[PDB]
Amino acid sequence: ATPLVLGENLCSINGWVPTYRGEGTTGKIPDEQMLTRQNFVSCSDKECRRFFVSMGYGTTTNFADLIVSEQMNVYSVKLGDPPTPDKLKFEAVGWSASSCHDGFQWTVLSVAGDGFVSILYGGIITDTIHPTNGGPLRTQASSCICNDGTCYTIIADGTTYTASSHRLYRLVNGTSAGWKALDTTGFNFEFPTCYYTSGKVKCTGTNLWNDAKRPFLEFDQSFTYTFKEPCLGFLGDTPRGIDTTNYCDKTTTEGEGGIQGFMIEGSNSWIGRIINPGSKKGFEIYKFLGTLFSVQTVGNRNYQLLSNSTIGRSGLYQPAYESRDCQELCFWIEIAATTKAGLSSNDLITFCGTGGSMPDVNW
Amino acid sequence: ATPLVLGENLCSINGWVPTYRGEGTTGKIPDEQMLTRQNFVSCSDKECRRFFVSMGYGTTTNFADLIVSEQMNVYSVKLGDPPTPDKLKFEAVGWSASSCHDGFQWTVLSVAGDGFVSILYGGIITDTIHPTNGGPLRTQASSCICNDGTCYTIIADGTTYTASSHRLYRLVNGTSAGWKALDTTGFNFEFPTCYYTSGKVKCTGTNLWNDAKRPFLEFDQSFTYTFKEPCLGFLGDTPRGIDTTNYCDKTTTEGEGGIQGFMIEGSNSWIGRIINPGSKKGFEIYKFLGTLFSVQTVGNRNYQLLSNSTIGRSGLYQPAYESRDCQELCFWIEIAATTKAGLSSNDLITFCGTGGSMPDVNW
Amino acid sequence: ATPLVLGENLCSINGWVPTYRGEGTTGKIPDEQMLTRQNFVSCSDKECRRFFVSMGYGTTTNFADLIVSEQMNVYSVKLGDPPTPDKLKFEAVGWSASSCHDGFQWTVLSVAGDGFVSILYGGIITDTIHPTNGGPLRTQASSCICNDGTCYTIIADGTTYTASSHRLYRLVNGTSAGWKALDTTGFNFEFPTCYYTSGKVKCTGTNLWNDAKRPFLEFDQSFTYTFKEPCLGFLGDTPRGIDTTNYCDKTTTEGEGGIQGFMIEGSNSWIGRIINPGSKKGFEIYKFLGTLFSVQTVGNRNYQLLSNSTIGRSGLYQPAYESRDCQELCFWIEIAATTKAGLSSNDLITFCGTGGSMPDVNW
Amino acid sequence: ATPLVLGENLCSINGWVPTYRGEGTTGKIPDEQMLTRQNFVSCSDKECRRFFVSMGYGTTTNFADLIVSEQMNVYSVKLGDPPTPDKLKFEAVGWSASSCHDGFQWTVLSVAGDGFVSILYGGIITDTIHPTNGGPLRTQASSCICNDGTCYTIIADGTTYTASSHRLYRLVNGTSAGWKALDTTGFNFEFPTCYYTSGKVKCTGTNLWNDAKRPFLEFDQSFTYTFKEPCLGFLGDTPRGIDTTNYCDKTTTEGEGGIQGFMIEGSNSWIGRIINPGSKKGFEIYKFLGTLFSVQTVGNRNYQLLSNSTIGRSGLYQPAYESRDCQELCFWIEIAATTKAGLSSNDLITFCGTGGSMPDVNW
Ligand SMILES: *[C@@H]1O[C@H](CO)[C@@H](O)[C@H](O)[C@H]1NC(C)=O
Ligand SMILES: *[C@@H]1O[C@H](CO)[C@@H](O)[C@H](O)[C@H]1NC(C)=O
Ligand SMILES: *[C@@H]1O[C@H](CO)[C@@H](O)[C@H](O)[C@H]1NC(C)=O
Ligand SMILES: *[C@@H]1O[C@H](CO)[C@@H](O)[C@H](O)[C@H]1NC(C)=O
Ligand SMILES: [Ca+2]
Ligand SMILES: [Ca+2]
Ligand SMILES: [Ca+2]
Ligand SMILES: [Ca+2]
Ligand SMILES: [Ca+2]
Repeated sequence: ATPLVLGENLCSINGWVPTYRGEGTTGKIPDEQMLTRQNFVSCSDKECRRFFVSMGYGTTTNFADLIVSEQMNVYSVKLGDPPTPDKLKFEAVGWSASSCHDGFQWTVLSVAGDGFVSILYGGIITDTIHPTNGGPLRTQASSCICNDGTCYTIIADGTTYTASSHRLYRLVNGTSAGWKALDTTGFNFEFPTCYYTSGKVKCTGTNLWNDAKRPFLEFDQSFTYTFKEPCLGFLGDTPRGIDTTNYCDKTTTEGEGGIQGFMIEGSNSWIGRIINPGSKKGFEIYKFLGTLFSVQTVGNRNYQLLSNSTIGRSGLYQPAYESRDCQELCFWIEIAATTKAGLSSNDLITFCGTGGSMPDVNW
Repeated sequence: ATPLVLGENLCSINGWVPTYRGEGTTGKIPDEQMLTRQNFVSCSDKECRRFFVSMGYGTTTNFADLIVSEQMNVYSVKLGDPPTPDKLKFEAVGWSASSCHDGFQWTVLSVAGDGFVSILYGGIITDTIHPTNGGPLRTQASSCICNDGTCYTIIADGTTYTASSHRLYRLVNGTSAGWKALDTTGFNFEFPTCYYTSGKVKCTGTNLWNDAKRPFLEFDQSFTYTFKEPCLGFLGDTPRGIDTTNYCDKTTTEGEGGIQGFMIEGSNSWIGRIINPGSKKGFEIYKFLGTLFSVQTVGNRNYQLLSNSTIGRSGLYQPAYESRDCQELCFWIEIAATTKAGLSSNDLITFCGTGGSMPDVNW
Repeated sequence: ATPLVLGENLCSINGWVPTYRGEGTTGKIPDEQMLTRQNFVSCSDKECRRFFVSMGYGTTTNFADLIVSEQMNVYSVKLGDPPTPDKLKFEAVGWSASSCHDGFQWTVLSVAGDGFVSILYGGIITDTIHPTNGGPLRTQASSCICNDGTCYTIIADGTTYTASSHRLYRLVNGTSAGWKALDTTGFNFEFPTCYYTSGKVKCTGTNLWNDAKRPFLEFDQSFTYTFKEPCLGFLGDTPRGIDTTNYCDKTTTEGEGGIQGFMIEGSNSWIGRIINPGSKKGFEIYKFLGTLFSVQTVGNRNYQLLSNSTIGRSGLYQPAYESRDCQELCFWIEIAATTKAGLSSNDLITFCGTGGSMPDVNW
Repeated sequence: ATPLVLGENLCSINGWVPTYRGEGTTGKIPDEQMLTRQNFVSCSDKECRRFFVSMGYGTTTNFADLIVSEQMNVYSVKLGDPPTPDKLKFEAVGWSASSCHDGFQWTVLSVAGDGFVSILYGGIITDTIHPTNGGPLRTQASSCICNDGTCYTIIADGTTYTASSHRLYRLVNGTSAGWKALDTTGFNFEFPTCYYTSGKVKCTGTNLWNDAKRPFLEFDQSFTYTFKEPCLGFLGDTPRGIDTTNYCDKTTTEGEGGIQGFMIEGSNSWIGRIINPGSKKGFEIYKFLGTLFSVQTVGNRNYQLLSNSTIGRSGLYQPAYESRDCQELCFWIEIAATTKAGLSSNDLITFCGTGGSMPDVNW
């Protein structure tokens, strides 16, 4: 085994094709399946896995019950496999999780009991992190980023989003190798969703407090970091008011509330978003020439990927292969499902970028 | 791993013995199984796999619904395994698929969304192919042929069969390495089912337009190709009128409509067909001394392999082993099933050729 | 991998302990399980497998139907695993089967269609055997014996048991390496169940014609063979009349009918049998000092292994390990079950010999 | 493979974090799962397994039936997997079991039929042990201890607890390599639960006769052994009266009855116990500076791990890895469950020690 190394240069992306689609994205879910929530995807050098948080089996769960965070566990499955009892791999106990593969073992961060974080490397507990700022900690709920055997993840603390604190942790073989406070003051940065290019990790957060755009974060291996705010009238977050003119300030109108989502910075740049913030129906992703951080930059192409489906969280992931100089970039989108008889499991659909332009398709 | 090399010389075939039979070919299907359609078989050097297109699970599907191509996904399973959720391997999104293993990875061609073709090599998307002549593209719906690390497949374009266009593609490690237009004019050539011998690939198509016989195609690595029409009163296609005298022309009577099926050219030659084109009941295969392309050649032995079973598509496949100088040849046949309560999944039965003659048997 | 070599010297056996017990031997069988018949056990150097013939799934099968040999298929499972759809390994098509592992692949003999035998080595069809003496052939329905990379099995031919013919086949890497006709005249020898010791294979047959004792057969690698008849008033077969005095003739009273069962020849010798031939209840095994072929020899110890259970076929098998100079010997016994709602699947219990004496136990 | 070697020095334990939790510990159990009893955990160098004794499947079992020891079988599963039919591994026939992995194979001791003990090494029967003192034998119902390729286990004999006898057995590659009678007179010592440190094995028994504290046992490779009685007013057993002053005698009040549980002796020492002996609700573990065997020693910290759950047996186990000089120590607790419709399966929750102090949590 060899430390996971990611490609320094990103693939040109001009289009998107689905690489995976759960069976609940179209039909109903069999009752025997585990009910999932907080799905995401994270890849090893061998394969891509779908992590999630269990709500219990659909058959042993009655509708009248609301189920509760303390009862929740973190499971894994191979992306492409359905969450049947036999496919499930128990990962840890918790109601929130993030994970990444360094090239040796899986590192998994879970939030449990009190609201602290267990860190487990290859299934065994190597470290715990405790809340200072009070109230429960919170993980990215997205793949963390490993490069050269050290992994980077962002952890949130605090009673409310008005009062949140965020630390950027560095992990090695499952133990914390230090961290840095991120200066958040005046705004809020939750559920960051991240990728790596050109020696820097680039994360799209979610502002649940005072913002209908998405804060953006750049940092490198030495923890020198800057927050950037996108200067485009295309509002990523949900809910949100209305599209605006471009400006490098933050859009405070309907800024409160939010759901996890991404933006991609590159040669081409992308913003994905929920189409109808009322009904939560549809998902669109939208292309831009040059940076998201210039007020100068121009909308080009809008792909309405999903129309008929109730959408929620979305996030990025990078699969790792020899491939070539090119680093592939993919993203997932969680979708409302229902069990054969009621119940609100979610399922996944994933897209990968192609260099080619693509035709208009509703999946 | 070593590039898949097929035997230059074909095994003498004088009979057929079944090597596999789905549980739906006899009893009813358990509701928890995935409903399948467009089944075929393709072999690696390690094993044979059964590909198919999902209609959803039988328990989560209600009868009153008709299901639709856009919801459909291409799965794989090991031949001999039943399509339980735990056995399935997600392969791609699409409503039509063909595949073949080059000795390294599986190549899979799927048709999805707009009606274009994704090509995926070892599960990742390496290439796409888009329709020029308009309307959806169409795959062999049969194993494609790999020899020496390059794979050959045939792709159909066009709004209607009167107007169809066919390209013969060449693929390497999942990217297209060029193609050639096949001259189809005056006829139509769908769902080719192919094998390899004596330095040539030989494919039996299905003419859905103006023919009750089956077009036949020979081509080699340099894409020099010729279409041949069989000169025998034994009508392959379905439906069809009646058996005729031998002639090297095409039988236009009841030539319209059709279903996928094969012919074998060799020392001994074979034509398989559905017995009762009205009821679609029964499958017979029929031996001939010498070519199918001489008007001279004589019927010899008729094997009625299936009598009690409702039949549909049929196709060839070559398993690959060291074995000997001899290249084994097998074929599958798709059979109507039903779930434990209604629903029309299909199952497979497969036959392999033996050198020996065989007694009369209804399987 | 190395050619399977069996121990020349047999373990001293003075008692029996169960090593495995199906869940149907106690409670009822879950409807989703495959219904089995003609269960037996055969071991590789890696593991022991349970072979059987399917009657279909218990949920998809209705009671009013009687199911038929032509619909039957041969499955394998790992001994200790239940025949769930996910555990099943399709082995061949047929209603009767025998198998043995040579140290490289599994050899399986199946009887199908016309009533001929397919021979498959490692899942592929290497050879077929056809009936001369008319009517369907018949396999041991018990593990065949492999030693030093050649395998030995016994095949029956003939319209009725009055008129049976038996050949002793030799197989290598799945092809027949010849056979010998066994001189059966005047009696009948079905379902032989065999083991290997002291350079000789020793088979206990079942006489369905004119005998309430069990024919016994000795042969070696060169196919020199003798039939012996046990000279003991303990009647192995079922049904049977009554226990007799000892004589080296054959007991013709109630000699007709029969069911597969064994005898063990050694320092100690064993005869196992169904206790109550009327109700088919119970199974006892019974120890003897010295040979079964001397009228001199004395009953010693009677173990009543099963009392409450409806019994049927029983057979031997030798597991292979390094262990020591000692060759272990075990046997299985097939037991009537019922599905959660009617239906007559069978399950297995197996016993292995220990050197120690054992207490009286009803399992 | 290499003989399993355990760490001489124990990890400092100042807190406990759950590493696994069964789905029945929170929700209801799906009916298709096997009903379990006598759960425990034992680890190999590869993985930890969960052993248990089957009551049959939840779907095929009706409530009105009480099920009986003779029908019971010993299964295994990988810790973290659910006891679905497809996950189960058949281990032996019996109603009571203990197991441990020496570094080569699993050794499993089972009690069946008459009440004797089968010993199976790597799934094959290597030895049996019979009762002298009459009445059924009994196993630890807990992981036995392997170190350097020899394994140690404790076996109970006798009609009643007033009259019990206990031998300490030594096993190698599955055969008994001798034993020693433990001097129990005047008390009783059942279901010992054990770990290894500092060249000694340390076991916490349960006195079902005359004691509300828990006997404690120290022995080494040469079988030199001493019984110690803990000198602390914290009563381990259940039921029990009331907490007392500290003294080195045994607490006779409500001494009768009992259930399996543990104590840890170390730098820090621990007693775990059921919180409310009436209702059997809740589990607390309690920390002590220095030995449990001095009247001098002081309660320090009480962790209430479980509050809302009905508790039963609890036991230790040591997972084995390279880790470091530190030998990890974990324990499991069995918890009442219920199937989707009635029935009293049990599930597991396991805790591992951390060096760090931990916050108060109700899991
Ligand atoms: C982490 O483990 C890798 C192999 O897993 C090893 O090469 C490296 O030295 C380890 N790093 C630390 C900080 O222990
Ligand atoms: C195709 O793949 C094989 C490895 O499977 C490799 O050695 C060869 O370089 C590849 N050729 C091309 C054109 O990609
Ligand atoms: C059979 O295969 C073995 C290896 O399994 C080989 O060594 C031997 O030469 C083979 N013989 C025949 C006749 O196929
Ligand atoms: C136990 O097993 C190992 C091989 O795995 C062997 O070398 C060792 O000698 C055995 N010990 C005994 C007492 O048989
Ligand atoms: Ca917002
Ligand atoms: Ca036609
Ligand atoms: Ca399963
Ligand atoms: Ca008889
Ligand atoms: Ca007590």
